[PDB]
Amino acid sequence: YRITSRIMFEPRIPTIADFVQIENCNVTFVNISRSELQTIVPEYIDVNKTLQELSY
Amino acid sequence: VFVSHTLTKYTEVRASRQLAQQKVNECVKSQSKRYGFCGNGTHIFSLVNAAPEGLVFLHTVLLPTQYKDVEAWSGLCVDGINGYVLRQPNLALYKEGNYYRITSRIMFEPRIPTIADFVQIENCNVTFVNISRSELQTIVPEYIDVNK
Amino acid sequence: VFVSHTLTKYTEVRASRQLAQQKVNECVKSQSKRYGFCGNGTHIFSLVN
Amino acid sequence: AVLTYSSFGVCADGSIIAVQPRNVSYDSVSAIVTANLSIPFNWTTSVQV
Amino acid sequence: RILAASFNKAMTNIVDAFTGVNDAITQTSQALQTVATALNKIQDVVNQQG
Amino acid sequence: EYLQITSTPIVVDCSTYVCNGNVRCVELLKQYTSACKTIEDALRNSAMLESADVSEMLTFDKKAFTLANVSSFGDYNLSSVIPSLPRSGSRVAGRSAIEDILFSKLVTSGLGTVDADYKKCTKGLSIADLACAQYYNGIMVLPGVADAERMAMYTGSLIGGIALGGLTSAASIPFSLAIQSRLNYVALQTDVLQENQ
Ligand SMILES: *[C@@H]1O[C@H](CO)[C@@H](O[C@@H]2O[C@H](CO)[C@@H](O[C@@H]3O[C@H](CO[C@H]4O[C@H](CO)[C@@H](O)[C@H](O)[C@@H]4O)[C@@H](O)[C@H](O[C@H]4O[C@H](CO)[C@@H](O)[C@H](O)[C@@H]4O)[C@@H]3O)[C@H](O)[C@H]2NC(C)=O)[C@H](O)[C@H]1NC(C)=O
Ligand SMILES: *[C@@H]1O[C@H](CO)[C@@H](O[C@@H]2O[C@H](CO)[C@@H](O[C@@H]3O[C@H](CO[C@H]4O[C@H](CO)[C@@H](O)[C@H](O)[C@@H]4O)[C@@H](O)[C@H](O[C@H]4O[C@H](CO)[C@@H](O)[C@H](O)[C@@H]4O)[C@@H]3O)[C@H](O)[C@H]2NC(C)=O)[C@H](O)[C@H]1NC(C)=O
Ligand SMILES: *[C@@H]1O[C@H](CO)[C@@H](O[C@@H]2O[C@H](CO)[C@@H](O[C@@H]3O[C@H](CO[C@H]4O[C@H](CO)[C@@H](O)[C@H](O)[C@@H]4O)[C@@H](O)[C@H](O[C@H]4O[C@H](CO)[C@@H](O)[C@H](O)[C@@H]4O)[C@@H]3O)[C@H](O)[C@H]2NC(C)=O)[C@H](O)[C@H]1NC(C)=O
Ligand SMILES: *[C@@H]1O[C@H](CO)[C@@H](O[C@@H]2O[C@H](CO)[C@@H](O[C@@H]3O[C@H](CO[C@H]4O[C@H](CO)[C@@H](O)[C@H](O)[C@@H]4O)[C@@H](O)[C@H](O)[C@@H]3O)[C@H](O)[C@H]2NC(C)=O)[C@H](O)[C@H]1NC(C)=O
Ligand SMILES: *[C@@H]1O[C@H](CO)[C@@H](O[C@@H]2O[C@H](CO)[C@@H](O[C@@H]3O[C@H](CO[C@H]4O[C@H](CO)[C@@H](O)[C@H](O)[C@@H]4O)[C@@H](O)[C@H](O)[C@@H]3O)[C@H](O)[C@H]2NC(C)=O)[C@H](O)[C@H]1NC(C)=O
Ligand SMILES: *[C@@H]1O[C@H](CO)[C@@H](O[C@@H]2O[C@H](CO)[C@@H](O)[C@H](O)[C@H]2NC(C)=O)[C@H](O)[C@H]1NC(C)=O
Ligand SMILES: *[C@@H]1O[C@H](CO)[C@@H](O[C@@H]2O[C@H](CO)[C@@H](O)[C@H](O)[C@H]2NC(C)=O)[C@H](O)[C@H]1NC(C)=O
Ligand SMILES: *[C@@H]1O[C@H](CO)[C@@H](O[C@@H]2O[C@H](CO)[C@@H](O)[C@H](O)[C@H]2NC(C)=O)[C@H](O)[C@H]1NC(C)=O
Ligand SMILES: *[C@@H]1O[C@H](CO)[C@@H](O[C@@H]2O[C@H](CO)[C@@H](O)[C@H](O)[C@H]2NC(C)=O)[C@H](O)[C@H]1NC(C)=O
Repeated sequence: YRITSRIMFEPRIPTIADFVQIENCNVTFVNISRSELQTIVPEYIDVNKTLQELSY
Repeated sequence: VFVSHTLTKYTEVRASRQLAQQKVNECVKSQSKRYGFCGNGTHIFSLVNAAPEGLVFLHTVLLPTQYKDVEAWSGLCVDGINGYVLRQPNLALYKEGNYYRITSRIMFEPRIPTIADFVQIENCNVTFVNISRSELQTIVPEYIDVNK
Repeated sequence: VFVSHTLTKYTEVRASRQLAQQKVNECVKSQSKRYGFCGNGTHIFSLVN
Repeated sequence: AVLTYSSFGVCADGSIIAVQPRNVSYDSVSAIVTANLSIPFNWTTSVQV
Repeated sequence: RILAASFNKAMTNIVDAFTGVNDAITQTSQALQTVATALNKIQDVVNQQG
Repeated sequence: EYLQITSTPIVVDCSTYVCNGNVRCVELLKQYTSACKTIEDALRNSAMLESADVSEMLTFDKKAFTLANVSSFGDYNLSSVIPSLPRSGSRVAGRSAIEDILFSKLVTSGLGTVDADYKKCTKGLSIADLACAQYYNGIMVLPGVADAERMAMYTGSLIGGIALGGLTSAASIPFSLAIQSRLNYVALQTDVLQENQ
């Protein structure tokens, strides 16, 4: 996945700071689970679940 | 002859009257960024008072008096493969002492670099700052490598 | 009759002069995003002679 | 120049001189470069009529 | 603090320039030159009415 | 785009044009108390306001004027718009390679609106010129407000402003970086090689 400006084609790697969280979803949004969110945002790491496994 | 004088003056005053309404809407009620419309310099607020056959405006603007030099850098390059640029083009990354700070280019407003201040790009320019993820915390004090 | 012609010309030239001042401040000194003010399309810079 | 017309003006003693343009410092578009930059630091308030 | 102290100084000179007690010195600042330009424009409007 | 900013100002002496200098006629003209007052005031005041607001618009910047040079624009060939060198000294600017075209390729229609020379009219040796004949009727054309020298200083400063980049010590940036800065104002640029330049 990539992010671009609508005025000029400016490819950009999606960062977590490029998104704003809202209260509800839409049927047209990308339907994805948190473990796979790294495929959209390469720099994303689920520090919540990863620490659970590393506690063992 | 008298009608010609009055119609000529009405055309002149109507043009000036339309400009006055624009300045009341854009300089008095609102704050403008259109350069030179509400005086030269950076517009803050305006005041208006009555005057013979018209209005008088008092534009309040800011003018710079002193400048500060900063050793600015175009961007970052982490591990030689991850390039970053500032999220807003009106911001500038600079080095002071040993650490780094972000400031606006219009007003000197120092800011501590946060990871959200950057935008990731596919390549690295040769003028970018070389650093590794291990030392990236020297630039962004809140960065913690959760992999490492 | 001559004064009527000249005063009308000064009114026309004043309006065109004030538009020129706006284009010097917004198209030459600055970069504009007001569509169509500094030509059609995306403005970059302007020159004056 | 207490009074002015075209390229010439007059003084309070009546001496005729040429009117030079008002000296100002133009603004600039801060460049995105790895260079040594000057940024406005201290400010003053001006009122214009 | 500096912005307020600068604004009050400008407004005082504006009022003094409007009164015209020091007309021959107001040209020392182009900010005050706008007052001179405004006064000239008001005089023309007043005189040309009749 | 072309926009007019000034008009050649014309002032007329009401007494000379109507009475031809005849002493008896001048006394009859006094019965028309407000006739000459209206004509002279309208022409004189309009010309002074015109010259006042034109002179307000003409700013200058010595710092930016120095950068009006071909070496400041790189691949962008601005040779047709920068001012010409002062061929005969005693001045700081000159017309560009486009201003003289628009000022000469256009018709030299000097059919009356010429700010001709007045000092030769009263003491000249030859019969009066068409312009001096108008001066004898009280119609005198004042010199153009937009002086040729102030124009080149004004336009030269504005052209050089595009090369300023806010660098310390007034250093000039490569012009390829001035275009990149103005492109970033449109949309944040992510290209590194800048081949589009
Ligand atoms: C991401 O994930 C979500 C969650 O799974 C998906 O959202 C649902 O999408 C399904 C279809 O895939 C929708 O289900 C359809 O709803 C209809 C019933 O009415 C709905 O709406 C009313 C309110 O208006 C609700 O009260 C009611 O409970 C329902 O939700 C039916 O018409 C449809 O039946 C069709 O499918 C069934 C199989 O389920 C077939 O047997 C039928 O023949 C028929 O074709 C269907 O069930 C559901 O409404 C969506 N939910 C919401 C909350 O919007 C997203 O679609 C998915 N997105 C992507 C991009 O993959
Ligand atoms: C941030 O970090 C990056 C990555 O480390 C730096 O980028 C490299 O910087 C080095 C110099 O610091 C550059 O290397 C120089 O490149 C020149 C050309 O190399 C190309 O062409 C040759 C052809 O033979 C190829 O072999 C090569 O692969 C390249 O295609 C050379 O001219 C230079 O030679 C050096 O040594 C000789 C002999 O001593 C001297 O005469 C030269 O002057 C010179 O010192 C040299 O190898 C390199 O090109 C940069 N890019 C890359 C992709 O490697 C940044 O500079 C650094 N920036 C900051 C601000 O810290
Ligand atoms: C918007 O409009 C504002 C004003 O409303 C303009 O601001 C002025 O810009 C001018 C031009 O740069 C500034 O003038 C500079 O001031 C400096 C300090 O003045 C000293 O000298 C004067 C005269 O001797 C004394 O009265 C005063 O006390 C100071 O001692 C000078 O450093 C500048 O250069 C002068 O000196 C050098 C050295 O000799 C010469 O080479 C220069 O030619 C020149 O003589 C210069 O005079 C002025 O200070 C600004 N402020 C004000 C409040 O007027 C903006 O330029 C304009 N901005 C835009 C973006 O349009
Ligand atoms: C992205 O990286 C680019 C390089 O890949 C950067 O461009 C370089 O920017 C520097 C600093 O401004 C320029 O260095 C100056 O150049 C001139 C000489 O330039 C002329 O000659 C060179 C070849 O010698 C030629 O490439 C240029 O086009 C010019 O014709 C000197 O006067 C200065 O001393 C100084 O060294 C580089 O020239 C320039 N490189 C190139 C290839 O243009 C670019 O700035 C980076 N972008 C960002 C946004 O950071
Ligand atoms: C930027 O644009 C400039 C304006 O177009 C370019 O200048 C032109 O460059 C060409 C190619 O060098 C010149 O054409 C050649 O001129 C000579 C004769 O030149 C002399 O006579 C002409 C009479 O027309 C006169 O205009 C010149 O000033 C010279 O005195 C011939 O040998 C060739 O046949 C050929 O036509 C243009 O004459 C020249 N124009 C000007 C006004 O200088 C400039 O080269 C461009 N810059 C860059 C960096 O590309
Ligand atoms: C953390 O670590 C590794 C490298 O140490 C990164 O690389 C691999 O990434 C894929 C996902 O594309 C994982 O499935 C691999 O298991 C990773 N390799 C290893 C050795 O862990 C990885 O992207 C980084 N992030 C995560 C969440 O593992
Ligand atoms: C910004 O400029 C103002 C105005 O000069 C400075 O305030 C003056 O500072 C001097 C030196 O400390 C004092 O003597 C004056 O009394 C102050 N007031 C005025 C009205 O001049 C202020 O210090 C400057 N600020 C910075 C951060 O440099
Ligand atoms: C505007 O500034 C320029 C210099 O940047 C002045 O030009 C010359 O400056 C010197 C030093 O003051 C004078 O002695 C010369 O006579 C000036 N020459 C010319 C041709 O003007 C310019 O005069 C300044 N004008 C004003 C109104 O301040
Ligand atoms: C552009 O800049 C160059 C370099 O300063 C100017 O060329 C100089 O011109 C002066 C006369 O004005 C000569 O005495 C120098 O010898 C020239 N420099 C060189 C390196 O030969 C050039 O005149 C400037 N352009 C304009 C239009 O003024």
